[PDB]
Amino acid sequence: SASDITQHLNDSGLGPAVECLENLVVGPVCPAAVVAPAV
Amino acid sequence: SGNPFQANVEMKTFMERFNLTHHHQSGIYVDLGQDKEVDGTLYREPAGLCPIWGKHIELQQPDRPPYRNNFLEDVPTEKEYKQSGNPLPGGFNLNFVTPSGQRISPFPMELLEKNSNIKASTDLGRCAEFAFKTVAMDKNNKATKYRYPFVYDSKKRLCHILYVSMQLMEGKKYCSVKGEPPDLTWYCFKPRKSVTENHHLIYGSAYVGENPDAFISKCPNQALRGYRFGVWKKGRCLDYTELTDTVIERVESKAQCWVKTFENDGVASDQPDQPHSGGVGRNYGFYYVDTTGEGKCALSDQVPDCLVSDSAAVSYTAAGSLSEETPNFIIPSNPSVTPPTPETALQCTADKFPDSFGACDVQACKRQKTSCVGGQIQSTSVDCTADEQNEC
Ligand SMILES: *[C@@H]1O[C@H](CO)[C@@H](O)[C@H](O)[C@H]1NC(C)=O
Ligand SMILES: *[C@H]1O[C@H](CO)[C@H](O)[C@H](O)[C@H]1NC(C)=O
Repeated sequence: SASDITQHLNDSGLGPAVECLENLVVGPVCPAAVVAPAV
Repeated sequence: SGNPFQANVEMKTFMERFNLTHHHQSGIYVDLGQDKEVDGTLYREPAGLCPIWGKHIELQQPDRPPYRNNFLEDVPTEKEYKQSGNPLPGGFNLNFVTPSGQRISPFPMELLEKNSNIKASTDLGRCAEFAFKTVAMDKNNKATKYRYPFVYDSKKRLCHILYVSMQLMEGKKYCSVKGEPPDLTWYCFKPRKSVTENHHLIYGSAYVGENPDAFISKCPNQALRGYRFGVWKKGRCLDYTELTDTVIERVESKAQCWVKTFENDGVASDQPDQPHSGGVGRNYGFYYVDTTGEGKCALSDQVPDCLVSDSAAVSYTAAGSLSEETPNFIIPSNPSVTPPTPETALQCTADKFPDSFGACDVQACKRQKTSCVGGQIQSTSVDCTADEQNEC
């Protein structure tokens, strides 16, 4: 009933918790402050 | 057979742009066509190859500060979330920055249109390419193949990368509407197209940026004026209103029909179970005026392979814009690589293009009439010969 909600979130496209993105134009980018983990 | 809209290569090429199953190949209302592994876990990923004109995510946050109900707002920090309380504030926009503090999103088009790493011929293509050239890093700081969707704001000329790839969330079990119930983290939200608002926003997966010039010729970016989508059967073009599975709805305006082609319940959607529509769905439609003068919207999942001429009609797809006109932010500067316009593709001259009649379709007692009017191909259905009417 809480795992189901999680599964629903994953099924709805909830993404991975990542610290860094790599962009070819501007290089690596990171959040300056901790992002809300639920996002 | 003898479908004039398949008569030659150019014509086929023109008509093929309307096959969203072939070119887009993913959900449209909700696009989650691919699966990618990050840190040992599988995640769903938007994968559609065509940009979706006018698509935005409507949010249902409370109508009080600090909530803005705008999915292009930055994703919230934990601090902001703690400060607001439930539900999550902010939006879907990626808020990451370079070590020097430069935003990756939103990103101005001026910085893309003269850059080395960007080879797309149009602004939208440049935004898409910018998105395609952005990937998630894993725990070991290795590049994955997980990419984020984008929104191009063509009025502000700003390219947005969305950190949130979700597109629909509903049900009191999962999310709140205007803060009710207050125990839930997530606000509810859904994809929308509006009769008046946000026509300038173009939603896409990163993968329209994989070949950033393709969409110009392979996607149905604009509405088609003066024609009804149709399917070629028994020697003539049947517009959707002649097909039994077609959904016909009343509308006050053509914009409502355009919205309906995207928002009706049969549109290609990957929303849950992890369905892959592959672009199949009730994606096609047109506005038309009935015999009494009232506006109607015909909706179908049949990929169009012919057209019926009707000057007051307008044909839409879930992917395309409301407007019939091609905007400059998808026109390449080099004239030699622009695709044929609908006027060009459907052109004819009366002295080289003969009026023709097809054989009688006895089941409907109608036959194809194909001709040239105003330098454009007219395709209609008319009565069979008096002789033929006996067989009906
Ligand atoms: C549309 O594309 C799909 C996938 O390529 C194909 O199976 C289908 O026959 C096409 N429909 C047309 C061209 O009407
Ligand atoms: C495409 O449009 C350009 C102008 O933007 C030129 O008119 C060119 O001749 C067109 N080519 C096609 C294929 O119609």
